[PDB]
Amino acid sequence: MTKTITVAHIQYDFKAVLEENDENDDEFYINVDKNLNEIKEHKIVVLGNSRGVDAGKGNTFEKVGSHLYKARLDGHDFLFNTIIRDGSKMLKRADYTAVDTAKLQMRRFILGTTEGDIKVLDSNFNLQREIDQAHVSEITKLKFFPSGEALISSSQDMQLKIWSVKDGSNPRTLIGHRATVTDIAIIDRGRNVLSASLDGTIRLWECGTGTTIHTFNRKENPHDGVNSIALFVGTDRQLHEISTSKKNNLEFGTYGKYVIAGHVSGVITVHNVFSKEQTIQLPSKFTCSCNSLTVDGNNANYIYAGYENGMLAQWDLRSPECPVGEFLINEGTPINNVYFAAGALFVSSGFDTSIKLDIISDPESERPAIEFETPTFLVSNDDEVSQFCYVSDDESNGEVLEVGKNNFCALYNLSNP
Repeated sequence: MTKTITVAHIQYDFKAVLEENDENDDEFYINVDKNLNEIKEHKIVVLGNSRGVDAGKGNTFEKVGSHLYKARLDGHDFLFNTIIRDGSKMLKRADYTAVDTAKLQMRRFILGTTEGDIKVLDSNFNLQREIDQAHVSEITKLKFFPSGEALISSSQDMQLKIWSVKDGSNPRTLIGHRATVTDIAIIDRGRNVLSASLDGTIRLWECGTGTTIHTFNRKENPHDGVNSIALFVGTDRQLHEISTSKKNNLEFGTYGKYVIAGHVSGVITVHNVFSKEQTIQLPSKFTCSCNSLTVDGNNANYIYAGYENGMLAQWDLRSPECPVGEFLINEGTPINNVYFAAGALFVSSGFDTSIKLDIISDPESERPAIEFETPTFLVSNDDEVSQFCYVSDDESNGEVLEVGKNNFCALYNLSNP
C-alpha cells in the first residue's frame, strides 16, 4: 500500500536454452516492465560446457525446483513457474473463457468457450462430452454443483443454464437478467444460486422453480453493473437453528451467507443474503471498475480486488474506509481476474501477465499480507489467462490450471522443491 509489484516476462522457451547443453554460449531474455509501457531487457547468458549462467553483475538466475526458477535483477526478485502439462494437447481448438473442476470419485474438468460451447473432460484432459451451442454467445462462468453431477453456466446471452453431467441435458434455464451474466456463486448444495450481471443486479434464484426470489443491487445506484461476486460465511454456526427467528421463502442455506459484489463504478458492496441488508460499501478509491474480487480463504474479513487501472487492493471489511494494502501491477493495464487458492492469490493482468502472490500472516500480526516483493510468474508463451482453477488432486497437494484464448489450457505445479 501503495507499493508496486514489478513484473518480469521470461523467454518462454528458456528452459530448452538451459538444458540444451551446447558447447557455445547461448542466451535468453527477461523483460522487466518499467512503466510499462517501456522495458529493460536483461540478457541471461547460458554458458557452454553446462558451466552455468551469467545474469550480469549483482544479478542471479538459478534453478530452485524442477519447474521453478529464481532471478534477482537490479534488486528486484522474480520467480518463474513453468508448465507441467499442456491440457489442450488432445482438445479441439477453442478460446476458453471459463473453467471448473470437481472430484467426488473421478476428477473432471469443465471448460467454456467464446463460441458458447462447454467441454467435459476427465482427469487426463480427454474429452468426455461436448455440449455444442450450450449458449448463444460466450460462456462467462462455469460452476460444478457440489454433487459433481450437475453444472451451471452463465453467458453474454443474459441467461444461466443448469446442465446434467450424465447426459448433457438442460433441465433449467434461468431468465430475467437484462444484460451479460458475469458471475455465479453457489449456495451450499445449490438449491439457491446467485448470479451477477452488467444490468446492476445480483439475483438470488431457487433452482427447483427456476425463478428469482430476490434481487440485490448497489443501494446508491441500482444500475451500477456487477463484474464479480464472492460468497462468504459470516459465522460458521449453527443451522436448524441456534436462534430465533426465520424464515424466508424458497431459501436453502442462505442464513449466515454474505455476497460481495465488485462494480463497474469501482465500489464494492456487501449484502447479507438472509436479511437482505446491504451491510457495507467500499469506495471506488481508484476511480475505475472493480473487475474481479476474491475472499481470503483463511479469513473472510479480508478481500482482494483487482481494478481496471492495474490496482490490486486488499480490504478489511471491518474497516471499510480505506484499503489495508494497495499494489500496482502494470499501472494503466487492467487486472482481469483475482483468485485465492492454496494460501496464494492468482492474478491475471492485461494480455500477457499471470502472477502468483503468496499470502503470509504478518509477524507484527496477525493479518494476511501480500508478499508483493517476491511475485511468481506462471510462464506462458505470451498467453492470456481468462480464468484460474485450483486442482487439489487426490491428497491435499495442488496444481493450478489456467485457461484462455487460442486454446490455452495449461497446468502448473504449486508444490515446493
